[PDB]
Amino acid sequence: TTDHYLLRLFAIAFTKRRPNQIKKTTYAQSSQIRAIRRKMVEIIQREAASCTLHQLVSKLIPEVIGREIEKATQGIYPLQNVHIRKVKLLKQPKFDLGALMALH
Amino acid sequence: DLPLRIRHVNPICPELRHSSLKTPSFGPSKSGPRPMEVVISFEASGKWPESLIAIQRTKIAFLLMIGRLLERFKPGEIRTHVGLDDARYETENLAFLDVIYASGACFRVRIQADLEESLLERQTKDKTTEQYLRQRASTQLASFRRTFVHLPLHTQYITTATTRFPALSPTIRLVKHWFSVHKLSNHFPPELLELFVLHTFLAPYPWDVPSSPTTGFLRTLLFLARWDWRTDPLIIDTLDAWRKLDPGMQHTVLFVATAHEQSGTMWTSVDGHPRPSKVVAARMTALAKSAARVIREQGVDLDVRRLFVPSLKEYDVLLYLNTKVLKSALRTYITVDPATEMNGGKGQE
Amino acid sequence: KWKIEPFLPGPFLEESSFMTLFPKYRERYLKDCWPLVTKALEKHGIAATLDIVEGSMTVKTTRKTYDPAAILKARDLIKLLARSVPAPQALKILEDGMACDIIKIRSMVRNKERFVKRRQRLLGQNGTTLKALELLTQTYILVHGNTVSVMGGYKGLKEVRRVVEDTMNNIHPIYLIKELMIKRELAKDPALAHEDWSRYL
Amino acid sequence: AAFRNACILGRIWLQQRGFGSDVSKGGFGYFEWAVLLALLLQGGPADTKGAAPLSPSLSSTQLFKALIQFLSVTNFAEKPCVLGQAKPDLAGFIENGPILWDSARQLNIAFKMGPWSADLLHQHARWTRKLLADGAVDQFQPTFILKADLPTHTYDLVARMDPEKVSEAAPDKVAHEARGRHWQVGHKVYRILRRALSDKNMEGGERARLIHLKVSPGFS
Amino acid sequence: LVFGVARIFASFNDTFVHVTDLSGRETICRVTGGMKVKADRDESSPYAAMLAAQDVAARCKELGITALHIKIRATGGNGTKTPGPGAQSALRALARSGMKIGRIEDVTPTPSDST
RNA sequence: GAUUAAUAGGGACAGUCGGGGGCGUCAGUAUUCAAUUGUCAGAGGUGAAAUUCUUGGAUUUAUUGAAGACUAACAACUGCGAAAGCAUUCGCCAAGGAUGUUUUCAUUAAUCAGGAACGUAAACUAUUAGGGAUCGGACGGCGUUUAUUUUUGACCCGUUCGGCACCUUACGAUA
Repeated sequence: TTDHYLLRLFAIAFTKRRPNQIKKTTYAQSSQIRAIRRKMVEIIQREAASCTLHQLVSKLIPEVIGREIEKATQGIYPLQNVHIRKVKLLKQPKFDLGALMALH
Repeated sequence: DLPLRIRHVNPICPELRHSSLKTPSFGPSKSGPRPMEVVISFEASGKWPESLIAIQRTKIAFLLMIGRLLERFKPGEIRTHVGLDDARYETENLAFLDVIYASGACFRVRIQADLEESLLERQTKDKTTEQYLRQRASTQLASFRRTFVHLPLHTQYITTATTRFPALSPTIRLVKHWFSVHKLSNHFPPELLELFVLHTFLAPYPWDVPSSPTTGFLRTLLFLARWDWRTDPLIIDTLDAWRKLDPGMQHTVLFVATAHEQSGTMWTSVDGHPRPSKVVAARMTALAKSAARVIREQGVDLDVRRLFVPSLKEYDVLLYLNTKVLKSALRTYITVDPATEMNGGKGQE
Repeated sequence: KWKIEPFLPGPFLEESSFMTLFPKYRERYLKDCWPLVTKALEKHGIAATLDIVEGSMTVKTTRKTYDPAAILKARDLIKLLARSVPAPQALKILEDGMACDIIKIRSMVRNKERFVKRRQRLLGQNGTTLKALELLTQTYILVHGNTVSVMGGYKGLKEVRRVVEDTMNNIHPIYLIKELMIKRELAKDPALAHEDWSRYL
Repeated sequence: AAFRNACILGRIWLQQRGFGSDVSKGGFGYFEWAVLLALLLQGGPADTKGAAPLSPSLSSTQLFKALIQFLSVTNFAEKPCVLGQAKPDLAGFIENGPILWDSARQLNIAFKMGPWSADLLHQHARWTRKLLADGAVDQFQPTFILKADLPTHTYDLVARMDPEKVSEAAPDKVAHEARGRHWQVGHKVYRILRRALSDKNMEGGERARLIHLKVSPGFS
Repeated sequence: LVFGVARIFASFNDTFVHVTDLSGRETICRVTGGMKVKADRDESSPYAAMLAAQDVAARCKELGITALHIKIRATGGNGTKTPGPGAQSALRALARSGMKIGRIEDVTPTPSDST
């Protein structure tokens, strides 16, 4: 983030079974999976690199990221549900009571 | 809950980065920095249109439905409205959700989408047959690039720096008040001013980090008095084409570059300062040289009010204005406390 | 010391709820075996809904649920109903002394044809070794693809765990059934109640 | 070979630093830089090794930056008051007591050094060590100017100590005359202002309201 | 209602009724299963879990928290991933003696690949 | 002076396809070991026990760090490789399959003596004639969803090659 917090985002995304279909397996091809994962990492990088941590949590709460991944991956293969399953803060290099009290 | 899920809400304010000239109190709708600009990004969609007026009317449609939910719900002590903008020229369709909280905080709300920058690049690219629109189209694209895109990372970096540098906030307030009494802040954008005061805190050589607001203010005025802007650009830690194409500096005087902004032009040349010998910029370096000269010749005493009284010399026409105000206006509803007419200004009257 | 009494008599503040997801071939069978499930879960106090559109079984604790372990019973019940245990057995987990277990056996054999041979060796000729294991261990064993789903008392869960690992590790289940029959014969008389029984197996 | 040019750079360093050989400014001047360069060329680390960027065949850049680094970390600016001392050839770091010492002549060189100017020399040395370790921005022309001694909170004090029994709160007696060489009032206001401005947290973390202090006797 | 977090480690050999604060750091009161039963055979039994849950609920009602969030686990590395009888019996006795239950979760260590 | 261009070959190009291979890299838990706290009487095994660890605090609770291993669920009446075998992401390196082409030399080929490269177990056992599935191309299209409208992809359908496997029938057989 812009406040120099490094963090890992783990996103999960299940494939959409299209209504009015007859075939039982909704398998995406492997190249299609690689394209989906490329668009997923592109979306989460482009929409998590610009904001601070408080705006990132405010976007994580109503799941705007998974909604935009669902909206932008449906030209490659439609996805049943995209969630971000883990956020892990690795290093926080600052202790600042100014922003930490501007939160509270 | 919306048809398009929220993704990012980033206020871009000097009230976030602790550099509004007046520190906020509850209420003051008169005040300049009171409507607090906030950029907002939705999730990605392909259903935004492909023209400027249409995308902006879709934007105010989303602002209208946000304001409709806000006026419906039980926090409706919050009041809101939608209002136009002119600061981006030629985009007459820019509107905001301006929202007042019960504790008097006013917030300017604007939506960002992914196709605006590409559309303004389209406007820079097209109309090639006219052959004179590209410079002012670049001005509009980079004014957008100021107010919408770079201000988020800007307030993030100044917010993460202002805790480690604590006198920086009254120092930018004092240098900005000096620019206010010397009539320079209307052509000078504020981000250039915050970077200008920020050089003395983050590149403090050969002095210490300023542990006093007056120390930081004096270091800013002497760095301006010793800054020869011809040969020296200001590179801060929070080029070789422009002095070739502009050797007399008729277009740009200040070059303030960062790892944020590596072009050095976004807060100086984009605004379009008039810059010959007899204008705002050379007048600014002349006032700072006069400040350093007075603080050399007479010292530091109660006659430091010469730095805060303007000279009003070397101006062609001078026009004095008075506005239809009562006594103690505007100050008492700005929340600033001069003017002893407002009795009890030392208390919560 | 081991018997468990049925619950005689609001113990839930946050209204708990669980979900599991099933495919379509199970959606048919669940759609026409569901009223038994929701009847017994209404007798336990937990609302159970089925969603053929998304393919999801949900349980949720109502206002008048009093047994707090009932939500764990219901979560295991919908797990087994998703994993295609038949419906009276999945409802038989709702008794007090029963518990289920899933044994992942695909990690135990590197080869494929050897794994198929050893799984069919676990299943036996005409299912006779499997129902012999079910009799000797008082369990319900379902050799389910790459896993093995067992139900019953906790003692039987432990013995079928040992037998399934030893069957995958090339010890024969007929040998293990002979071992269990010897252990049953030795535990019948308590004259040999505490000795080391390794001198007999 | 480059001893002369290294002393030249040290004199330029000190004349912009405001320090000199005078007793009223700390006594660290050209002579103290020169004897420091001699002691560091003939030793200085804790196991009495000849110091690594201080061999006699090196350039004035290396001699100057190594005197900067040793004044910035080892035992020569703030550590020769509290945590360490030096000895002459073969020169060695000793982790006890304050002096810049010569046992062959029984003279301490830093007798003119107050702890205030010592700590000022250490923040200057640490800053110049960072400046010489900087590899992107050119750093010859920044030479430190001393707003630590002249800030905007420069407090002007007019004190008449006449007569001394009724115009000074502490007695100027025979032992104070034997100890101090007419800078007794200055060292007094130094210790008084440090004890005034020093806090003390419960968890052992020492914090003060100030980092550095200077008392200049104006019009001396 | 002060929510304390009850870790119930229900294995096949012994059950651990453990009560911590919301942090996980400061143990309030724990009673293992085997300290209430004289027999190591019957250490993991519903009677043992009932006695342990009654003692833990008595101590935590003397301290006055009267509300728990319950996290149930078992031996999960190469173990069974199913709780023993201690989980059901301890939760039954725990909410049968006071103790408005909050959020129930089965936090078993599930390996992504163990052996 | 030089045939059919084979319903046999080998090659070229294009979009591709694959849990095929090598090298690096990125993660994920779990286990063990160690440290920091809250501990405060057993813990561990077993059908019961015992050996063992346990007021210098075991097992447990929380947080970090290291090491080695492996890649759950997805995971299949599937995919790839000649075989053993092959499942974390990304990058690089060659190779291979099928399809399509408005691609070339025209018997180059088939089969294996000799030889050459890769390497604790067992234990119940010229068509058949199509159809339903399946995946890899290529083509076609009434249409739903991408799509703010064109791409393009997902779903449905038909044609066509190619391939793992099911059932029926044998076209028969035969030890």
